[PDB]
Amino acid sequence: EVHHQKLVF
Amino acid sequence: EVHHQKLVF
Amino acid sequence: EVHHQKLVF
Amino acid sequence: EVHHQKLVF
Amino acid sequence: EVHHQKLVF
Amino acid sequence: EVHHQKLVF
Amino acid sequence: EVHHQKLVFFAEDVGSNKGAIIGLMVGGVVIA
Amino acid sequence: EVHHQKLVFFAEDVGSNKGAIIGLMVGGVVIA
Amino acid sequence: EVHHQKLVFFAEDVGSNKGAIIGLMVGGVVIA
Amino acid sequence: EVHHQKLVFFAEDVGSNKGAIIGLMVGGVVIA
Amino acid sequence: EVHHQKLVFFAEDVGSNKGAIIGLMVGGVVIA
Amino acid sequence: EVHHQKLVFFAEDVGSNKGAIIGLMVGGVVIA
Repeated sequence: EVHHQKLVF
Repeated sequence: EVHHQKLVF
Repeated sequence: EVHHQKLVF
Repeated sequence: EVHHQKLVF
Repeated sequence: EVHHQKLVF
Repeated sequence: EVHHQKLVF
Repeated sequence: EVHHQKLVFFAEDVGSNKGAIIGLMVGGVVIA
Repeated sequence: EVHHQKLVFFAEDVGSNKGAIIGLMVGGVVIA
Repeated sequence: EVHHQKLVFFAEDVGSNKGAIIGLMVGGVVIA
Repeated sequence: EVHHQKLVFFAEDVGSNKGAIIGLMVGGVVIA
Repeated sequence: EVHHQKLVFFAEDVGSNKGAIIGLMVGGVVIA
Repeated sequence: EVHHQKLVFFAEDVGSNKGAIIGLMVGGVVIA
């Protein structure tokens, strides 16, 4: 099980 | 199980 | 199990 | 003007 | 003007 | 102007 | 001209918090 | 002109916090 | 002109914190 | 087994009380 | 087994009480 | 087994009481 997230602005 | 996250602005 | 995170601005 | 009050028990 | 009060128990 | 009060128990 | 006259009389634990569990938060940050 | 007259009378633990558990937070940071 | 007259009378542990557990935080930082 | 993953991001004074007038009363007695 | 992962990020005075007027009363007695 | 990982990041006066007027009362008696 692999999971992630990002945020750019 | 591998997980991560990032944040850039 | 491997996990990490970053932060750049 | 005159006024007063009481309490008994 | 006169005023007063009491308390008894 | 006269005023007073009491307390008894 | 203003008069006033009170004879307040409380008997038992009026307005008390006896045995209560109280948690307040007015502002601030909690990262649990 | 302003008058006043009180005869406050409290008997038991009025307004008390006897045995209470109280936690306040007014601002501040807690990283638990 | 201002008058005043009180006869406050408290009997038991009014307003007490007997046996309470109290924790306050007004500002500050706690990195637990 | 329980996982979790957050990326909370607040920009301006989220949840703040800036300039507010706040009056609380949890129990107690006030004879005004 | 329990995991966790946070990236909290607050920018301005989040959760602050800047310039607020705050009055609390948790129990107690005030004969004003 | 329990893991954890935080990257808290606050920028400005988060959770501060800058310039606030704060009055607390947890129990006690004030005969004003």
